[PDB]
Amino acid sequence: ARTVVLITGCSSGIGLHLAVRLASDPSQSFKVYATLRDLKTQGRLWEAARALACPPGSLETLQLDVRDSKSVAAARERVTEGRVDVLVCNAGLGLLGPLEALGEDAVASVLDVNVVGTVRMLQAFLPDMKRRGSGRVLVTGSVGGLMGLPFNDVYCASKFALEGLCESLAVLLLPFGVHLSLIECGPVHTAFMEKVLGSPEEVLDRTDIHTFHRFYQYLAHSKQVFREAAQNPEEVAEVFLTALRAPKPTLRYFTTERFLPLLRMRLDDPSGSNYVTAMHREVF
Amino acid sequence: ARTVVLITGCSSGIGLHLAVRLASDPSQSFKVYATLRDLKTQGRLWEAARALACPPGSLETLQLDVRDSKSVAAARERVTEGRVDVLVCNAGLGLLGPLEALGEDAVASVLDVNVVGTVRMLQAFLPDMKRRGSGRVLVTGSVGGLMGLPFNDVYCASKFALEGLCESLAVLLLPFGVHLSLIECGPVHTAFMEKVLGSPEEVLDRTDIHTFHRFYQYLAHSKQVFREAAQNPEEVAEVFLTALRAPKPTLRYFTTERFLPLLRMRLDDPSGSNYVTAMHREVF
Ligand SMILES: C[C@]12CCC(=O)C[C@@H]1CC[C@@H]1[C@@H]2CC[C@]2(C)[C@@H](O)CC[C@@H]12
Ligand SMILES: C[C@]12CCC(=O)C[C@@H]1CC[C@@H]1[C@@H]2CC[C@]2(C)[C@@H](O)CC[C@@H]12
Repeated sequence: ARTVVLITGCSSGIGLHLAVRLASDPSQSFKVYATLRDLKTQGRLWEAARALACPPGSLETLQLDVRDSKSVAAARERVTEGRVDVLVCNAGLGLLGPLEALGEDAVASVLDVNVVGTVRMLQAFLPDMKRRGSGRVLVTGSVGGLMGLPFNDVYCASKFALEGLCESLAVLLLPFGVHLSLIECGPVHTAFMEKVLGSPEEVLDRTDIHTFHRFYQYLAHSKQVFREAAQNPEEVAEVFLTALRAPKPTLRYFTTERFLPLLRMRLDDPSGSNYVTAMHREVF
Repeated sequence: ARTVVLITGCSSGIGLHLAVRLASDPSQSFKVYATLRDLKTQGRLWEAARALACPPGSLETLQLDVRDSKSVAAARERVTEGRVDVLVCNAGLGLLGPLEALGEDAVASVLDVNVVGTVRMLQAFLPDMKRRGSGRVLVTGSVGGLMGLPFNDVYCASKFALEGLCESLAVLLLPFGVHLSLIECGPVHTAFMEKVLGSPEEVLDRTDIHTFHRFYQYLAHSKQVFREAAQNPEEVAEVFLTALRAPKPTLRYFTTERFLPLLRMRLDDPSGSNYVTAMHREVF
């Protein structure tokens, strides 16, 4: 019938655009379940959905807290068609700042949402896809999950986690008929993201003036990279679709090639000394 | 004076051997703080310490729960010399079994201990090392942190996390004078490990007979790899020492080269299709 897709973290960014991009497809081959943690944020999903003229019933909204298995279970039961053909694990949190400046709860929230939240989604949805011998799971990756970035230690950790988690499953799912693929995104044009970067005094009292100085320096550098490398979510969202459609999807898809040169030098030197070096100069 | 080293997870394996290997050094240049989560497990650390004839006062035991920052802070204050020259982040948990068969708390414990526990150690100890402009941090890695392994999804995730976390910091610590290095271990001869693998009925009721069958199949395969590739902890522990002594340590040290061929094919194909394939055949 119609491909049933459930996407997490749809209140903005990639999740939002992908949801409406799927539900608004001229072919109307997709039934989308856009879940968000807080429903008071569905506004933009809906205004965006009116903008693309998604036919009614092509887009349903669900409250889903990936930090809660009960919510994960309850939303899974809201899928009237009693089946999900494409599960998109997109919900994710960021974290920028000196390691010593990051609150313990903040660190725990990012791993809990980004990694364990994805585990819960996989636990609740993988079984049936395995039983039915079919299904596709897509997980939003990040260049940060492929290489470490200064002041993104915990973010990268959780993104790296996702790589390990999916690669591990991938080895097991190969003969099962269910496909898992990571979508490695570089910066994705977001006006708020470039706004999130800029923490003076609060970070200053939680770290030394030399680390602090390097933070600013790194903020300045991300700023540039964004303003000259950021991709439109319409563009990134189109990669999910490419993967979702590939008859034999690969474990991972890259939304850009800009960061591929850096990634190569990463395994052109397993000792990590070359990358840490290129990347340090690269940012400072 | 004497190099002060604090090691976590010393109740067994690498932590234990490294602790006594450092404290028993003929040169006696090291003062060791072997922390363990439960003191009722210090027996083997001590019997091992008598075996190597560690001079009295070369080895102090501390209760440290890396799942608790208060415990992390309290043990940090137990370091009488008011300084740590070498911090070894070794505490870690394993997890084997179908993703759907893993308890939520179990998944959360492994990330909490392996990743966030390491964050807390880094948060509490990095500052001073940064201030003093010197210090070495070593983190026990794993081949599982460099490539995904079936039925080790959550273990690999946390190990992958550690890679991201350390690589991120590494970029920032380069000019600071504090060195961070990961010690990537392959299997390390442990009679209990080969015993931990073997969960019939309990795992059977939490997953399908086909996944279950593949689990057994994978258990069988690890069994072999261990019985013919496992390294003595004395051997692995000697790598920590190599790193601890290198004037310019690299971000990572490999205890063996057995798994290096597999790791290369991992970035000789960023799409992951080659590795997932080699590794699947490799295990099944
Ligand atoms: C690592 C990069 C790219 C290269 C670099 O030297 C620093 C810079 C810092 C911000 C990163 C950016 C690439 C895309 C990331 C990882 C986004 O996903 C969120 C933060 C962005
Ligand atoms: C991945 C390997 C090695 C290669 C393989 O095909 C499967 C096998 C499964 C058990 C792993 C082992 C290497 C070392 C590990 C990752 C230990 O650290 C703990 C479990 C071990």
